Amino acid sequence: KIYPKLHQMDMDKVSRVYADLRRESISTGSFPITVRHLESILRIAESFAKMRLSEFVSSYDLDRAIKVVVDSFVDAQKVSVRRQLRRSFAIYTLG
Amino acid sequence: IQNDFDLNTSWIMNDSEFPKINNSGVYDNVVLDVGVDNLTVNTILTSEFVHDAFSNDALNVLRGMLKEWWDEALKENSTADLLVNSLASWVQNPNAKLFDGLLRYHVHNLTKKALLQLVNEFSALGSTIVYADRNQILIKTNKYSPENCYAYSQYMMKAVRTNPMFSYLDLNIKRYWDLLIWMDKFNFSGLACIEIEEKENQDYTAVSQWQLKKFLSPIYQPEFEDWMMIILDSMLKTKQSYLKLNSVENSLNGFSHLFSKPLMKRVKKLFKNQQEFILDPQYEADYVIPVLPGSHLNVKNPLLELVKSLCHVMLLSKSTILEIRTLRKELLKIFELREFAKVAEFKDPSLSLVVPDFLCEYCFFISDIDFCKAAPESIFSCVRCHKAFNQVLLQEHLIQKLRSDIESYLIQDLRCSRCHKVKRDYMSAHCPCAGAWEGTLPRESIVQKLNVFKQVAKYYGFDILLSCIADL
Amino acid sequence: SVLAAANPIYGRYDDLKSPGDNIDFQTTILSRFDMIFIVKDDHNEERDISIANHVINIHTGNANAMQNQQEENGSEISIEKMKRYITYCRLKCAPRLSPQAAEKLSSNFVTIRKQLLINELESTERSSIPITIRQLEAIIRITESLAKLELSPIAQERHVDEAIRLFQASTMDAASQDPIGGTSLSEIRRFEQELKRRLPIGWSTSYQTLRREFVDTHRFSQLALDKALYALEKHETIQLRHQGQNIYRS
Amino acid sequence: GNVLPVKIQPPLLRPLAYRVLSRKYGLSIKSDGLSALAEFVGTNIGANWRQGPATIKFLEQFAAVWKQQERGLFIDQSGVKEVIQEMKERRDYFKVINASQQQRFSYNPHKMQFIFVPNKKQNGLGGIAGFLPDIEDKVQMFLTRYYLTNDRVMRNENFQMSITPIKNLLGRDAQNFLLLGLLNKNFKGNWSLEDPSGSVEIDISQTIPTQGHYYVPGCMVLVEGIYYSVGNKFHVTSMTLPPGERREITLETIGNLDLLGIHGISNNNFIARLDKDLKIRLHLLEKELTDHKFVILGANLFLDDLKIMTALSKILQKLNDDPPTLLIWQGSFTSVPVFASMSSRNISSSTQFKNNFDALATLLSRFDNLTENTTMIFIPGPNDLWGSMVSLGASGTLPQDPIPSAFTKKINKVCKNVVWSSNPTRIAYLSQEIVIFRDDLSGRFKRHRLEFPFQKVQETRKLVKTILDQGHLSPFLDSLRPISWDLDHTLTLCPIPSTMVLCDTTSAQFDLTYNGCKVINPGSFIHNRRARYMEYVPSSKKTIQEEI
Ligand SMILES: [Zn+2]
Ligand SMILES: [Zn+2]
Repeated sequence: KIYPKLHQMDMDKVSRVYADLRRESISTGSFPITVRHLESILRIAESFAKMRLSEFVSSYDLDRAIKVVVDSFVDAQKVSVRRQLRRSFAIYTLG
Repeated sequence: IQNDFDLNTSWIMNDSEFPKINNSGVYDNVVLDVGVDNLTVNTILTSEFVHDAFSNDALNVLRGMLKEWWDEALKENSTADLLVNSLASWVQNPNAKLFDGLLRYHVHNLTKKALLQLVNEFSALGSTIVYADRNQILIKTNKYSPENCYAYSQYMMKAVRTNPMFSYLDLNIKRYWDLLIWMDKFNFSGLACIEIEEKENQDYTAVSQWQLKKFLSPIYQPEFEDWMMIILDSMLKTKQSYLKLNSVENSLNGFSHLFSKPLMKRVKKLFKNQQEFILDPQYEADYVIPVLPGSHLNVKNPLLELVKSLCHVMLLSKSTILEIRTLRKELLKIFELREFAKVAEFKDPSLSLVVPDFLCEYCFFISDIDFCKAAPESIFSCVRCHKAFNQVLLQEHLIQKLRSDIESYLIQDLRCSRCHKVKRDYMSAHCPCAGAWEGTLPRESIVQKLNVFKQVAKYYGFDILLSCIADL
Repeated sequence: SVLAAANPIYGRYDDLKSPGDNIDFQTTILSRFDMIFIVKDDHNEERDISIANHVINIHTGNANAMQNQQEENGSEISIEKMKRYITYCRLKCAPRLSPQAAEKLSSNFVTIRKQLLINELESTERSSIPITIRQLEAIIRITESLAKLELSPIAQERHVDEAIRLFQASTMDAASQDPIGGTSLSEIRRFEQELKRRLPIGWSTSYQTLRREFVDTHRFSQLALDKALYALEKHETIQLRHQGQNIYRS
Repeated sequence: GNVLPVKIQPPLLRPLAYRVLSRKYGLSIKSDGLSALAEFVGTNIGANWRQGPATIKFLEQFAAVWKQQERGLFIDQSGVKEVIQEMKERRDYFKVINASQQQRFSYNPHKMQFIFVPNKKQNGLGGIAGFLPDIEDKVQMFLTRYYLTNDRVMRNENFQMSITPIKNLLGRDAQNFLLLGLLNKNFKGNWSLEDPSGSVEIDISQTIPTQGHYYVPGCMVLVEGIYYSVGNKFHVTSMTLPPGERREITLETIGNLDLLGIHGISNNNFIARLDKDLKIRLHLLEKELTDHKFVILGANLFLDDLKIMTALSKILQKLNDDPPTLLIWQGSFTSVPVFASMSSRNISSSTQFKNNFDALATLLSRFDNLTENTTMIFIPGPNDLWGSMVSLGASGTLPQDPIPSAFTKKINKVCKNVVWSSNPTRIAYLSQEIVIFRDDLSGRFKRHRLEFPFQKVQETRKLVKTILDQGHLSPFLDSLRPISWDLDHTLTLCPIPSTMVLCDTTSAQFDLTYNGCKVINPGSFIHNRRARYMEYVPSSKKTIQEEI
């Protein structure tokens, strides 16, 4: 029954996060990142909205989705740069 | 041949810009402020295929002439001293005969190379260059206490002087910095001691030069000047506490905890009062946004820019980023705004209009001058001596800058869209590959430059410049 | 008409690898195709910001309004009207060429064929993307379709220039895209030594002087031009201004 | 009104106006037009409302006056203006114009017709920066020049053999060909010809050029030779500049366009033409032309040295008693270029330049006849305020700005007719078109002459022949003479003016005429302890006078 609706989302925050993940990535490592991951973040936010049986996405769901995505991206790097990227990407998932 | 116009000569004629290095940030270590003198003469004395070359025989002849000049000047000759002092101004001034633009460009390029070599030598030891210029250099010292940099600074001085490349340089120390908040040449604040003394605690005086405060509302500038002093005091206290205890540094981590709650309550009160008294007619005087030359931002709510500047000053810590971001989000939560909104992004409230190499005849002193960012009663007078400058000379130099800009735009080259290859035909529809030509100099840049020229000519009384504008 | 979608071997094109071992299609299959476009991914964060903005807008919450205005301001037409118009144009019009267009096409084909031979004699392997008379027929068909769009009974230079532009794009993007694939390198380091030695930072020299000097020496013109434009491709110490005459060292 | 005006009632005059202006001719009479007719009736109260012929015939005259303006479908407050025109209808007709206000006209090759271009000043805002040309203008400028030259070549009587485009030379060899294009140097350093189709190389080792021309890079040349596909060398056997055309045959291809239109102008809405008044103005010019004399001086008259002022005072003494119509002063007025002053102890260059014109206002106080009767024309030279301030006395942009108004605040008040223009300027007489252009030509064409491997009256012959065959004031590339991207149409000799004032300090004085155009070559104002100035009679006669 429940269908979430997505109206009030931070355009700039998500856009800059996607720009940053386009940065690094193949330019510095090997993991590929494309537009599909943006829709993945959005689908994860919608799922988190579905968790609460709510028809509209709040800010906490977007924060949780972005935290999950950035954590999954960070924990798949070489141990040399994991700490550096962890401290670098700490500004978007501040909470 | 010199009567004919040429592209290379015109390019080497108007390329008088001198670059500089500025590494903004927040520093807790001691910083040394130094000045360099006699750079041009040392550069001259020190150091077929290339078509842009200046005749090397003449260069050697003048090098020997300057060497004998220096030798005679050392042995108590006032005339040789004045001649050496005036040599640089002779080089710059085209009015003097036997003048060649190639020689001036050669000397300028050599001076830039010598300055970068000096920067390389300085960075070889333990140092960090904060600001670089033809006249001033700021060096960060690895040590923490000013009293412990006496022999160390003297050692760098002696080592630099003994270098054969820098045998004729004159170097002097002006100030010692205990705690510095540096973001720009016209925007800094910190605690400084003039000269370190023996057996006695040094005298510490706080300074604050901030053209940013001039763009705030008349009623919030007292709040700015109070809270900035408060945060500087808190920073000094926490650094002293850390030094008492013994990319992260614990000298500053934990300083915003001292004033967070009073700042929150003060911002709540200020927002309430602004909400209540913004629409009143007789209170509208204090909420008037001042206008200054070089201003380009149109915005409405003054308290927003107050808090934006207050947070941007703190953000230069580069080591307590998360704490500052948390405090910024908490402050923005008082407003009905969000963390990453475009309206909550700080920008530069003023533009820049710099005139390179203005000459003070009374000193043979050479320096740039910014007509927009610089404060008054300094555009009209020399930096070292307090001699008033001629005004029609300033207007003529500004008009020369404007006309040189227009000519440079007119004689620019064309660049393709997809590939960045240059146009190599006099008449071709587009690149052999995909894409169409575009100019290397965008139109909006020169439009904005003419706009700021209009603002400058309107703020002060410059009728020659206004006549020059009106003729277009 | 066949519209085919394909992915190169090893996922991303891997331009460091040779073009020959990136495409597994034979010469026979590629010749029948006449518009092949290589869609490479790029990263400059500005196109990325624009794409992110476009996707966040194209979500159903906003586009459902904005796209509507495209039928209200006359900028775009609905799909069914486009279908009706295209079937009507297919049924009715069938353009024809003119002798000036024929001359232009002949000259352009000769030029591209000579360029292909020039690339082949250097690369000393056969081109992975061929240029044949089928391509000339392809450009003719593109011109005819462009004229057919506006129901013109005759095709003129206006459509010919656009067809040639599209063909040049689809040629330089795939066929002539880095034909070298990456005397050997011994002269390259030798040539890199002299320009650092003989030409300091901030000064400049004429291209003719350098070409004369290194044709007089053993480098010759073939090695110098490639080396010069690749030192430019490195783009960290070499800059061209003032047409192809001023060799400025940044 | 009349001597005894009577205040009318508009309703009872309404039918009389409406019938005539809505059934016979005219349309859409406004209320203000009705009021204008009301006051005109007040000026015709004599037996009105009972007088038939005079009122209707004056309305017909109103139609014959207001039909020619725009289209005449509305009458605003201007109704009083057409009434005053009726009263006033019951030397002038000449104009001077600079390159800034010249009408813009593009060219289209596929339609073989000139196209009017809307002026950025008149429709755009222009508040901050409206004079900056756009990027593609320089791309299209050489295209336009090549289009005009190709059209001139194709219209020649001899050429109806056919030329061949460059790009069509790839597949053929060992065959002779004819082609034209821009001549210049490639990036490599060889001689090449450029065409919109493409470019080729040039072989010069066995070229016999047509004598009488200055073969200079940047000039259109007709090239005849044999292609060789062994390399890319086009072995040229002869080279010749394209021939020119006369004014009448040039105009007749476009009827008589109002390019330099003083009687009428064209716009984006429509195109204009006129030839009925041309003969009337020609016959008007044929009389009292000796009375309408205009005199010019030499080049580079310096306003700092005493000798020039003394000679000028003598000249003004001789010229005061018989004031001519136009008095043109050409050349730089200061012997030293003006630029930024690095010394605050001495007199500033700008102040010296300003003072250099104040004394002229004093010297003009004792020649009230010349000031009162003769107009003043001033043309900037090489090192005036705007140019020398950046070019430092060297060559620079051709569309030179006029003398700044802040430095000429006393000439405009002492004299009643003073005009400052660009370096190239246009004057439009009743049946004459004259351009004045001040720069150096002999040295420019002497130093940059092409070398072909193999009594002073001939040099000016070659110069005139080349400048007329090429049909452009600046037959040079962008490297030598930088030109503003849009104003280049002002430098084109497409209308081929009747008389040209070739001011050259490096060439002797001459009075040649060729190809239907007459050229005058004023020299330097002072030379070998002599002063010289020349006057031209509009009857194709010249006089040279000198005063020691
Ligand atoms: Zn001074
Ligand atoms: Zn391109």
